[PDB]
Amino acid sequence: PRSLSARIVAGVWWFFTLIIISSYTANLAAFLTVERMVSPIESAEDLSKQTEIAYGTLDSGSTKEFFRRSKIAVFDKMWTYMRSAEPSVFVRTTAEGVARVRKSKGKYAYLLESTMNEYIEQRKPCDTMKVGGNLDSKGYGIATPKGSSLGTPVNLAVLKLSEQGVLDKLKNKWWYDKGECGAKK
Amino acid sequence: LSARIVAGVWWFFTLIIISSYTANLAAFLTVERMVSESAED
Amino acid sequence: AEGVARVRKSKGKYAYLLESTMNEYIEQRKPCDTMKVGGNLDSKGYGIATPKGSSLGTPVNLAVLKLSEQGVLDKLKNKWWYDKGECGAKTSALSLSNVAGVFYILVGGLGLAMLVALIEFA
Amino acid sequence: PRSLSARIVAGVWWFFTLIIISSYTANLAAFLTVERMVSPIESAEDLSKQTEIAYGTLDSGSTKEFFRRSKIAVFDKMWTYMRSAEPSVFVRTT
Amino acid sequence: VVTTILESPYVMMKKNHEMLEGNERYEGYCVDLAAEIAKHCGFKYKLTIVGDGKYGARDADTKIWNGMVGELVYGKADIAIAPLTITLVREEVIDFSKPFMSLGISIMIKKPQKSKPGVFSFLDPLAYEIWMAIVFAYIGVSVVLF
Amino acid sequence: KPFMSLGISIMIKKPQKSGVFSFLDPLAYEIWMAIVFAYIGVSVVLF
Ligand SMILES: C=C(C)[C@H]1CN[C@H](C(=O)O)[C@H]1CC(=O)O
Ligand SMILES: C=C(C)[C@H]1CN[C@H](C(=O)O)[C@H]1CC(=O)O
Repeated sequence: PRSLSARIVAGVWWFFTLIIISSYTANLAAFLTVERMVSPIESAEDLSKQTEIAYGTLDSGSTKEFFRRSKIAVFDKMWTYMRSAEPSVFVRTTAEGVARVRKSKGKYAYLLESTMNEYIEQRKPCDTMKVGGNLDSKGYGIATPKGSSLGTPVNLAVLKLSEQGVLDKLKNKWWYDKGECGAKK
Repeated sequence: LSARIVAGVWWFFTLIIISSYTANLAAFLTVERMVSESAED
Repeated sequence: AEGVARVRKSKGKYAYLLESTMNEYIEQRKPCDTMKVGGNLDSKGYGIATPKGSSLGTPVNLAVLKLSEQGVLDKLKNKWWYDKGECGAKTSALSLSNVAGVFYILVGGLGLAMLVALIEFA
Repeated sequence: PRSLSARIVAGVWWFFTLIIISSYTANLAAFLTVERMVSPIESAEDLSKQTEIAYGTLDSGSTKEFFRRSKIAVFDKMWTYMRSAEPSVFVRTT
Repeated sequence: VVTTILESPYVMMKKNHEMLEGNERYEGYCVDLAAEIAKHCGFKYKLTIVGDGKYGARDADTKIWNGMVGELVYGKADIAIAPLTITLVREEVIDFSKPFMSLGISIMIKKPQKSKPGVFSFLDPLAYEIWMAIVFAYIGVSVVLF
Repeated sequence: KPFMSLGISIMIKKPQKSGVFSFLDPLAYEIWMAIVFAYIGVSVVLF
């Protein structure tokens, strides 16, 4: 027979599972449309807490010296690992490090300055990328001998070029303009 | 015959409604995945 | 403060162009309805100023670099920006509460239907 | 009627085909969402910068000279790839 | 005399560089930048690649600076325009101008391909919390109809 | 040398977004007005 209570209960439940399945279709459609993937190593703390994924820097430079002179817990732990890692985790050149990432089968992580990383991220076959924010804030500068006559003009020159936005334009010229993969069946 | 076509057209009615719901909700969650990039705007 | 207040009292009709630092600060302050959008229009920085040809210029310069390399500046920023943040500080694509409230209205239905049944046999 | 074995069979099957049709609707909606997006054009100028797909002009004519004599950021880059491309990307006829 | 180092895309050798001479056989960011700096200061310059091919570093036991900074301190070059990181150890021996480019140490990894969803990922559009709750409501309706 | 690096950015107002009501919102409260008036309006016809 037909009962009113069971009818309206069945109705509310029907509306319920309706909301449920519509939400399911919606969320799955979203997952497939955007196809966002979770970062394999997201935090910089994810490299220090695991020994499975190797990570290293150049055999010489400001980055290696940054890990050498670091008192930070994570970065100090990372340096402690990198100095004790066998086989050698350090590379001689940037191209060697990149080649080690691509030939490592994803077992090697390359710690490099954001600039070259942004450059190589724009180079074929575009299988590399930068993850997470920068570990520190530094900059490149035009060097002159101590007490040089060129120091004052180069200092004023850099600021002049920067404020008129030529540095950003030139950077776009050599990085993102000629970049193979731009703008991120 | 009367109640039959009434129930049928009503079926089509709630069908279109729930379809519109599922479609709109799909837009909602897809937009949720989506973000809000240029400063020149 | 006037710019921020104009954004908040503008009802979203006003946009405030300011340095990224202060924007990152205000993004952490109540009522917490404001945010920074897009990357920076340029790249600048703050510096310790000294009179031209001062005896104090070289040591403060090397001091700044010294503090910067040992990472004290960033810790200090986390201290005055992100440590006390009222807005900031469980992020996933799905939250039940959208599909969950129907559980509650369904319970409304179960209790009311049960109730009318009880008054039907009574 | 209320037969429990067959009932749970019908329920689990209902849920099964439910998930399936939801997946189809979702995938078709996503597909049709991707289709109408902007194709590379000035991004084909970015695609000209992608090396997976070869692209070229006639071995002689006004188009090739348009790329040779170009000072534009894009078209000159395109010429830079096409003249140095292995294998040869130029054709003799249309 | 401008000292620099071959590093992409800061300083690169042109394809035709064998038939070219002077500063016309070099190209990159630091090249255009050097041109601009030289134009603002109004001086003629000559682009030279660093001899040992290194950056500024001091050896511990010998106390001798190598690379471009070494070429600046020992008067082998008059200016260094290259992707040279401004550091304290370098600033003590030479002078750095204001940063013409801002950067930081980052992580370069290979793009991972999405792992197979399996039995627990198709569930994700309906949360585990929602599965437990939809089951609680499942047995919560079947108990009322009961 | 810069002890803090920054840049000119844009501050905009983003409203905070917040149940059964939320599941009712794509219906936009107007399903209770339209679909329910059509519900009792069909049930009265069948009546
Ligand atoms: C490319 C090299 C070896 C140089 C360039 N800048 C950094 C520097 O000035 O130390 C070094 C890279 C690094 O240290 O990772
Ligand atoms: C159709 C051909 C081969 C001619 C016609 N006009 C161009 C010309 O004046 O050379 C050529 C086409 C081209 O170069 O794309």
